Amino acid sequence: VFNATRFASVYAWNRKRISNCVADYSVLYNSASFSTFKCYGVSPTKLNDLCFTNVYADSFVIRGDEVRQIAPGQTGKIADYNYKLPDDFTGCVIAWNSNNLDSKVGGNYNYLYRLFRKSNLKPFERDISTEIYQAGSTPCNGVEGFNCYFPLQSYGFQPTNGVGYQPYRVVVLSFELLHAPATVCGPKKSTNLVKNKCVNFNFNGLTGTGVLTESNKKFLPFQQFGRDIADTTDAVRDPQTL
Amino acid sequence: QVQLKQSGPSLVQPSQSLSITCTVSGFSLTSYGVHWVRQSPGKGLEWLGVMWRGGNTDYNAAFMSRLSITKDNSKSQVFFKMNSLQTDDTAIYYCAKNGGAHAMDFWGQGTSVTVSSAKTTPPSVYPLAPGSAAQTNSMVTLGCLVKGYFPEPVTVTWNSGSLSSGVHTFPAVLQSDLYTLSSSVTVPSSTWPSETVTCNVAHPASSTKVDKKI
Amino acid sequence: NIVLTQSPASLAVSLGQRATISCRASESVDSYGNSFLHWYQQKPGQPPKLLIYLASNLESGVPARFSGSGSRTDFTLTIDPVEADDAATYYCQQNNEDPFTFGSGTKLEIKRADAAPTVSIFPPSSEQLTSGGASVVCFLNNFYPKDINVKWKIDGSERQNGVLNSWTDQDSKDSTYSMSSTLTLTKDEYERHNSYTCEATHKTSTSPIVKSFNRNEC
Repeated sequence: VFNATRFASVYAWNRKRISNCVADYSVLYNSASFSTFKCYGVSPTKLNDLCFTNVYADSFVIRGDEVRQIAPGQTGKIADYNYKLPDDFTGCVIAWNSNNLDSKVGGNYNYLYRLFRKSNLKPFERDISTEIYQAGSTPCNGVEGFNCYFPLQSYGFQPTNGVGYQPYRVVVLSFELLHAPATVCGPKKSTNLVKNKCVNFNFNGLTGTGVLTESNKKFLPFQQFGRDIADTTDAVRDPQTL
Repeated sequence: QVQLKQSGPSLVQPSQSLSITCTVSGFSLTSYGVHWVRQSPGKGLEWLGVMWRGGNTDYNAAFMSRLSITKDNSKSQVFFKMNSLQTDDTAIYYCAKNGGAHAMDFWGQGTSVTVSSAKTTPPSVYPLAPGSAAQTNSMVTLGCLVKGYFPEPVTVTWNSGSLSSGVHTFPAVLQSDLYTLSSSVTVPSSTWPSETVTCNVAHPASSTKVDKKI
Repeated sequence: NIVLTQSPASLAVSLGQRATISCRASESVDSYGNSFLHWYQQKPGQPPKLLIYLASNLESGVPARFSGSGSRTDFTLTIDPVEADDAATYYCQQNNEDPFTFGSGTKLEIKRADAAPTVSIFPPSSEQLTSGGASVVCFLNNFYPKDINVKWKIDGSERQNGVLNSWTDQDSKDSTYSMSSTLTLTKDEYERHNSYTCEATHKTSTSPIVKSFNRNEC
């Protein structure tokens, strides 16, 4: 998503459903490639030690001064009628500059944003409807005009404008936890394996304390640890080396 | 990316009809509505009408019974049909790109429309040259006065675009069926009679080229 | 008909200050959540452009110095800070009711330091007198403010019949004013007197500017 071709609008975003994988969130904060890296509620270093059920990456492009409006508890036209954030938003909002990638010569006016709607949208709800509602008491009933405002408007993405109007690729990371088992977790940082020493061990399946040494036991390929007659961890299999 | 230039009207007689063609290019005409205004018809900015997104038309109170807007989606051009033209319709027309909440975001170049009973007049080119013993006060100017041309516009240059640093373009003075164009270019003291300077004056409205040396 | 009373007609705001331009409207209000209008800026030598729509958002092509707010009837445009490219007229357009006309126009002028105009006047050459006419133009450039009384004064008698002044507003590049005073006369009027005096009265120069030439300078 960071190296994608081109993002969509702020109301018709391509929600990439992330599942059945692992992702290091602490390496993205120190990657020195993002212009804005600020999470809300949950630290990105704590995301590697926590699992989530479904992860949604809402990718859209806004202007330079609109990065403060993509936050829980803020106002704005894009925050109410385009991308509604909940009051308990525990995700993360990242951004980086894309003025030399998404802009065009003379101005990229393909990105749209909704100005108004009949009602406020739900949090994490995508609406691609283009219904036109009148402003005054006289409806236009189709073709706009005579006090009939168009709900959309073209974004102005020029290569020579100020920093507040440059295109900025913003990917909002949505996190949730339900009764379903989790699919997205963080990668456990591995260390060197030391044998023939009274030290601790912490594998992917079970941890404990004891000296690990080679023997003649052979485990099944779908097992990671074992128990004796007294129900005590007496033998373990290394996850990296078989 | 926004092209809203105009061409076609050069010199119109009163009590006649002519349609102003504003060529729309670079963006979708079927998703926006082209507006129409005038540039300084005696007073300030005046608004004429607004073409819908392929629907009906709206006009002003003083511009409904005489003006009409025709939108052609096939040729990507919006026509501005004018009926019963008088001397009060002498202004520079513009086309505008529609915004979200009925706003006029982007603008065009337009053309100069002049309606008068008098015929066209060739310009009387007279360059403004200093004397042999003329003095100055820390600044030497240079210009060529184009007075008595009809209609607008007139492009004034010096040696096919040699002087470009301190060129000051004066606006056209609206007179009785005439126009006056002044000019002032900051030049060094060795410009006359040392440097051979020739002010070229071109009148594309009447196709008359009268060039006079400094 | 909606009469958009725009006040004031002119302003003198220097650099780094805040300009206040009012705009009064009556109909209509309560579009979807607001009742604001649009703001524009028209230069005397450039077509206009949109500054800020609905007084609460941003628009590309213009810097973020333009903002403002207002009530359901009165509206305020905030130009903060005023740079060297804001010397232009301003308008407000009604969007809630037909006709969607503009205002009267507030001519914002940049309050700069006063300066005296140049002292120059160019007589026509000998080749220009062969056609029969004569074009004497007195040059008065790089001055401030625009309050200047130019009057052609021939030494024989005053002539204010075939004169014409080209009053230009404050340019976008040049912060000072530039006006060209013209004089239309024949060859017999040019060969009448030997010297011709260009008189000008300025706010900074209280003394009348005197600059003459000779008819033999050809």
